[PDB]
Amino acid sequence: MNIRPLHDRVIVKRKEVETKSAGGIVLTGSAAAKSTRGEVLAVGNGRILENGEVKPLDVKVGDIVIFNDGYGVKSEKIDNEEVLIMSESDILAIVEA
Amino acid sequence: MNIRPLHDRVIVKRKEVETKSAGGIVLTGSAAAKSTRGEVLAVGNGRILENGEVKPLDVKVGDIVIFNDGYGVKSEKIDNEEVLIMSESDILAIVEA
Amino acid sequence: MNIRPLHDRVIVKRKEVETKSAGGIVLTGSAAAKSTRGEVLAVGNGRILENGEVKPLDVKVGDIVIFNDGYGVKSEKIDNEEVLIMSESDILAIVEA
Amino acid sequence: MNIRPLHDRVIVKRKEVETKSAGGIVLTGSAAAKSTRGEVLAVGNGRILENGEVKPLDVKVGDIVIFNDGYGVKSEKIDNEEVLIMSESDILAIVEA
Amino acid sequence: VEDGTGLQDELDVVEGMQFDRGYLSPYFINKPETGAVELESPFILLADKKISNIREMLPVLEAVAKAGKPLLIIAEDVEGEALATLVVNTMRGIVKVAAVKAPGFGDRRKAMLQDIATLTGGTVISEEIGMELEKATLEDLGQAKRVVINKDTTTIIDGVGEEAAIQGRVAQIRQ
Amino acid sequence: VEDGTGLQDELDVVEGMQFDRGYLSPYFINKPETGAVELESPFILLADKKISNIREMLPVLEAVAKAGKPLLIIAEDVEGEALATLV
Repeated sequence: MNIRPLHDRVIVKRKEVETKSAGGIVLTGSAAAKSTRGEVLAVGNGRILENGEVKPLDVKVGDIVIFNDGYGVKSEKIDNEEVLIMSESDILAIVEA
Repeated sequence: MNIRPLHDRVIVKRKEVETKSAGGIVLTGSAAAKSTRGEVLAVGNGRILENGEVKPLDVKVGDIVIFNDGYGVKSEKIDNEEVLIMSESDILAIVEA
Repeated sequence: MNIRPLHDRVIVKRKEVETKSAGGIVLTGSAAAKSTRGEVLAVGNGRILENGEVKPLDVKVGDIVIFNDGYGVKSEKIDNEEVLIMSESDILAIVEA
Repeated sequence: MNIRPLHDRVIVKRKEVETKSAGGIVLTGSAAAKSTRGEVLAVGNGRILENGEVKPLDVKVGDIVIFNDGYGVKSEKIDNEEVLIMSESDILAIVEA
Repeated sequence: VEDGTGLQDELDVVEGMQFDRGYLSPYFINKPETGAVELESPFILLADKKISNIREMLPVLEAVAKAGKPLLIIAEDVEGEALATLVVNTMRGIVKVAAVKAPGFGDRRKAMLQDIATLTGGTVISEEIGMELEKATLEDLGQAKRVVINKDTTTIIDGVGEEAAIQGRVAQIRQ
Repeated sequence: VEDGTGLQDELDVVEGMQFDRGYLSPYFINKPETGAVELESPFILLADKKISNIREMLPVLEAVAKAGKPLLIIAEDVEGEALATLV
């Protein structure tokens, strides 16, 4: 629990910080690599744009993710877990290929 | 009482300033932590965008909140209580998970 | 009298400058407090946006007000009275709670 | 005569420069007061916005005016008379109260 | 005592409160042969701070123009914003005014201005002592008989101030 | 011992805690003939830091105004923001 997910928004974990076997081999020092990958934890359900019936959000909760880090992405520690709140449109892929 | 809530706006308290048991344990000094969480005190009733019948606001008064602090958020001490006035759209969640 | 109110605009007095009993108690020096509160003196009647019949303005003349001070708000001394000219949309509340 | 008024534009004189009896009493030095008041000398007839039949302009020629001085307002000495060319929408009132 | 080039000694006794400051504008002179501005029955503003906004001071000024007694402005820093506007009013006979720079500098000038206020039955009118300057009423100013101002000289004849208040301030100064 | 211009020696004993600092505003004086501010029964604020926000300090100040005992402010740096408001 937070309070409601917001309309047209998504809540994700960031997938990892440092996949620490770089190339599968070397143990990297400070890459400082914040993965653009993520995991969807919640969805905003609908978009009410254009004064029309709530357009369904593009996909659904419980898939992993690939997002564009941006001003729209917001860092919130909901409960004890760091989670990121953005519009569903700030995402750049899931899994396509 | 103020004077009317504005159309498409919301009035919230900020939920807290400093949840003072950090981690549940340490008594924090100056975190200066202004909670992005809030509590809805009033709602603007409708959005008249797109020259259409007043779209109902997304949720309703008397739930807690999670908002994006922004230029749109305005600090007003209505009566003796500090309250924040913004569009309903400036909110980033209630409670979604 | 000015010359017509403009379309979609409002004319307000600013409610006060310095409510001089701060907390009801202390007589404040220079707070320099320009009240964001106001009183509606005139209304623009209608909004012609979206090529549609003049949408009625959200409320009506002769209520007090709460406005966002902004570039859109314009200070004009109509007659001998300082009045503020803005769009009806630059207001942030009347009275909601 | 100029050449046509432009579509959605208005032509106004500025009402005065310095109403020189300040308060009705003192003879002001350099206030440098360019009156935001004006007098409508011409109207653009219609607005063709939204791909719809020419919306009539909000009022009509031969009333005085109150305008927002702005980049859109353009100073042109048509003939021997200084006149100001702007969109009808750059006006902030005629006469409303 | 001062050097006097006349070979005979001469004594001059100044009468009343005189501060060594002069008219800000030569245009202020209302008596050209004298070369001095004589205001008969003046009100006196003893102002705080730097004031180059006639822009703000106006409603006080309007009240004086209606009243029709001349006025003196004592103040710290003054533009042509005031002086040309004052020339526009004075030299074309709308209002009757003259203006001088406040004596010396610093808190010593402030302590001195209070002495003038007590003498003139007037007030040190000041933001920093709690008045918006533009809120002042005609009774909030001082008054006196008659003033004369040169390019070096300011003289003030016989104040409205309460005699026991003046004697009190003289005694308070004596402490 | 200090130089005294009176040709006879004089001894002065200060009583209690005295620090050599003076009223920020001449307007504060409540006893003009004395030339000194006498506060009978004062509360005392011993403040940290530089404080030119009456703006923030207000609810404490309101409580004192209701209480009606005089107050002394000891503090490091003070604008007219306080002093004119105090006057």
